[PDB]
Amino acid sequence: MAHSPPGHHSVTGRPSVNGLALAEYVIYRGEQAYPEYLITYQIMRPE
Amino acid sequence: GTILIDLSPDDKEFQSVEEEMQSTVREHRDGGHAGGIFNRYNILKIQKVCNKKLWERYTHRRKEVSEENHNHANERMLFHGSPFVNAIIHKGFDERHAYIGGMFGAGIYFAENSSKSNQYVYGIGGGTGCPVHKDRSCYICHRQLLFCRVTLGKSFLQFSA
Ligand SMILES: O=c1cc(-c2ccc3c(c2)OCO3)oc2ccccc12
Ligand SMILES: [Zn+2]
Repeated sequence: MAHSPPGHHSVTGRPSVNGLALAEYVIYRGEQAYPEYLITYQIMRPE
Repeated sequence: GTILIDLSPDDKEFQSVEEEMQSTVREHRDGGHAGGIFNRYNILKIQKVCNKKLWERYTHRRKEVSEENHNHANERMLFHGSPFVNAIIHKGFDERHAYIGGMFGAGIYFAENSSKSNQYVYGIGGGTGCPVHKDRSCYICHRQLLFCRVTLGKSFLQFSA
């Protein structure tokens, strides 16, 4: 695993082309995330 | 030390997690190649993940970050999709869940769009799809995502395609 840019705790990938896309984020320490909910699902075939 | 607690579909907590899952689906530029073709999900179950030690590990680090960023952890709830979700809920996130060839370098990646995390449930690029049918767009096989509490702190802003 790499390090965050010096002076930062994470990276934010801000989409600047696909108008519909929301952000993606990267952390570089396992301890900066807690897996709160486990969601079980199926994707649905569109009509 | 992990226990899973099932939420009732009648619980408001179930309901607000379901809504965050359903409402953040979008179309993807790969036309559904990695993740499949869908506009919504059938939610089968939502479980709360409880582990004292992983929680205290998280809150200890969160305080550190907070104290380095004008008392602001900058905490979000974000989706994570992975073939390793069972290791993650039992032992926590670590470098073995890093995306070594990710566009922002080798760390652990999270998404605001549930449909984005959905693309990694069977691996990078969706791998070879579901174990049973080898179908990245399987409508039968049960999938699993995590909805996670993530401390961002001072976040480096990278504009990108
Ligand atoms: O949920 C995600 C999981 C992953 C992910 C990446 C590499 C992996 C992984 C998950 O498990 C196997 O190696 O990538 C993302 C990238 C952007 C937004 C969300 C994700
Ligand atoms: Zn399948």
